[PDB]
Amino acid sequence: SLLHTFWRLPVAVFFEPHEENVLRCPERVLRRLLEDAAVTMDRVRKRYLRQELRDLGHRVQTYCEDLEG
Amino acid sequence: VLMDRVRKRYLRQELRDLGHRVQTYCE
Amino acid sequence: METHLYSDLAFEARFADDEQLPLHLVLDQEVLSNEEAETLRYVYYRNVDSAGRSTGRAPGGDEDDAPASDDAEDAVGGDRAFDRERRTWQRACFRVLPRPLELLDYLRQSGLTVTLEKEQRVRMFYAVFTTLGLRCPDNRLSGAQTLHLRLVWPDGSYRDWEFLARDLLREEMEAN
Amino acid sequence: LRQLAQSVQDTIQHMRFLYL
Amino acid sequence: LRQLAQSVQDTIQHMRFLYL
Amino acid sequence: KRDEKHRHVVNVVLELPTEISEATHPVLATMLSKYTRMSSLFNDKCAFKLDLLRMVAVSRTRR
Amino acid sequence: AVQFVGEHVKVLEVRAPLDHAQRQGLPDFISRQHVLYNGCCVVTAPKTL
Amino acid sequence: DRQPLNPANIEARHHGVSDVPRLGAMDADEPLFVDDYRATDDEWTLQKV
Amino acid sequence: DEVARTDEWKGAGVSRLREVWDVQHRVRLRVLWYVNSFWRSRELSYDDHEVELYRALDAYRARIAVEYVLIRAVRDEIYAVLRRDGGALPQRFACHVSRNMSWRVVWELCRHALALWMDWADVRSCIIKALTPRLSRGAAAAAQRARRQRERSAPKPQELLFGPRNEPAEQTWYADVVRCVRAQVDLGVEVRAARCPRTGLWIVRDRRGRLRRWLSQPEVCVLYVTPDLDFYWVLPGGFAVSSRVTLHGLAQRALRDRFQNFEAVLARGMHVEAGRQEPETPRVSGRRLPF
Repeated sequence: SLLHTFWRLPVAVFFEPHEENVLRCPERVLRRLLEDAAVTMDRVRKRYLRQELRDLGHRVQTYCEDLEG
Repeated sequence: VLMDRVRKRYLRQELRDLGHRVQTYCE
Repeated sequence: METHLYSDLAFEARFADDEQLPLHLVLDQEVLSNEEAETLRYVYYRNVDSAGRSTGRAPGGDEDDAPASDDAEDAVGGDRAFDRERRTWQRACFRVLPRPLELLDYLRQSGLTVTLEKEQRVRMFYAVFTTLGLRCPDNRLSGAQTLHLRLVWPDGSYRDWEFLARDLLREEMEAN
Repeated sequence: LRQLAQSVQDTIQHMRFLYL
Repeated sequence: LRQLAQSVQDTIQHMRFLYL
Repeated sequence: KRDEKHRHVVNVVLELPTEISEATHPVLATMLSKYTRMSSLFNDKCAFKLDLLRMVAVSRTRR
Repeated sequence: AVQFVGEHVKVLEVRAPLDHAQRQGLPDFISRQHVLYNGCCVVTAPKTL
Repeated sequence: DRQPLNPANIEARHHGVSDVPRLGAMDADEPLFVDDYRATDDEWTLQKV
Repeated sequence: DEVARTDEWKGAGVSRLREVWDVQHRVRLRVLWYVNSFWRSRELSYDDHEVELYRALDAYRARIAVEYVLIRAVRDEIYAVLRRDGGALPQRFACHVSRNMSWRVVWELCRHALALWMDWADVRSCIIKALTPRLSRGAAAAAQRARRQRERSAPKPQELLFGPRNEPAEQTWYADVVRCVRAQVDLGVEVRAARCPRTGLWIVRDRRGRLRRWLSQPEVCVLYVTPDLDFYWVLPGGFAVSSRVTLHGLAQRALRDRFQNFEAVLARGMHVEAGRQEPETPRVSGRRLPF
């Protein structure tokens, strides 16, 4: 999990805004963010297709029933 | 999903035109 | 309205060449913005067959169907694909009426005989008039053809709408 | 006589509202 | 006489079958 | 035959207690005639429940 | 009265532009306005619902 | 939803007829169901008030 | 005295006028049917067979599907390169880090972010605006110019003494910014890119010149794409999935006509001379007189 850093000894910063800001959010903010990421997380079409097959299976019966007129 | 959108749109309007055809078929 | 007469005359003039029938269209606030309409430079159109991808390329396929090979030098087919795409588009005649109107009433202000089956009072905020031409290859026309439409502004951006030609001719062509 | 075509016209929008 | 109406209706349904 | 789907749309789908039979309820017969004409929507049975509830409401009016 | 049951509650969005006078400034100003359908204005929290 | 409801044919609702599919579609956002009593201007003003 | 065509065309009028739609139901526009058009007199025939409309629908499906399957190609390119290295991505972007910070949660946020980007892709995205200038003619010309330019031999002292002198400062990238805590992604980000003098890592900036500061925010994630169609995917900490975008699985002509940068024709308001300062657009007015 923890990164492998090339420079062994760590270094302070003057915290310029022209310097890119450095990951200042502590671990409770990351706990809140993992809670936010946890909380923020067809066949019916072919069913209707075959049901239209059933409707035309009724419709051929209506076709047979209407030829005597 | 866009193909499903245009497909259900065309199916809906085409069955509505079929109903308009068959309702004015029995005068 | 004034492009419609000229475009009818011009597509009657060039009908031996391309066999394109003219198609007069009007558009309103429901498609484009007024800021998009007040400075709209021009409109393009291209008729695409259901199987043929253009009318400017070769009819029986094209050599651009071989895939792009992620090449640095010639990016996508070189410039030959580019001026083939410049050939595949065509310009149409074009006018803009920015002040609002009603085409029943407005076409009654012009000398035409507005003879509609019922006066559906349709109102629009800005009426842009154009006329495209869709290409029947021979005299026979297929309904499954589609017609594209570019709208180009002076910044260089464009908007792309296309629709298949049967939807223009559902009750018009079956009436004949 | 002519009721059955109108009943078919009712059932197809019935199936439409079942579907869409 | 109702063969033509139901027949073009069934061909319309087969045209619907090419859409889904 | 017909009895298995009728006992579905009375007991399995509609969840009716069986002592409300047919002979105690005529508009139930007028509704099962059209309930059986469709095959979907048997998961949301509460729609069918409140449909027959509004039907027995509209039948039991003096007007 | 249950025979008029209606539907569930919907949140509709009205996208009407202005009249022609106020359209003369910012003519492409659309105006969105959210309304309720089949809903109830309430003054308290209903406990048993 | 995504397109506005300018086609007027997706606005219909009957009462007292046992319209079973619209009761199963009470959560369906796209079909609209109104009880065909269009509000006139003065009661629109009173409702807005 | 022959009647001129404008007179009986005026008195002819219109048979009917109706609206139509596009394919995606986004545009409604109205057609006009004059009775005096020669299309009425051309008596032309009409037919609509079902397999022809089916071929039309499949062609339209591919024409829609081109950029979406390009996005899918980018996504499983990311998946293949994270499977390739084993999952230990290095740093390419200049920003300091902290050791005493759990990277498991920003890894989970990266997974959720690439998920949300897959849900919220667009035809107008970062890579489409990246590769649209690649489709131009000048792109091929400058590609040849750079391929002879960078691959040029070391110069002899003769042209150092008498030959004319030689001259690629900063890059113009595009970016997607996916914000997981608000579930809002970003499609079009224009960004300037450069290299640090002290280290080879990248520095991103606004097109005005402001330093882009989203890399410090842990919940956000970003995707960078270059004009030469390279590929970076940076979670916070400057660590970057690095690859190239694959497009060999797409046809040339479909990508070429679906979207392409456009070269202009001369109309009213522009110079006949190329590259001159443009005057004001014509801008027909709904506020002034037409004159």
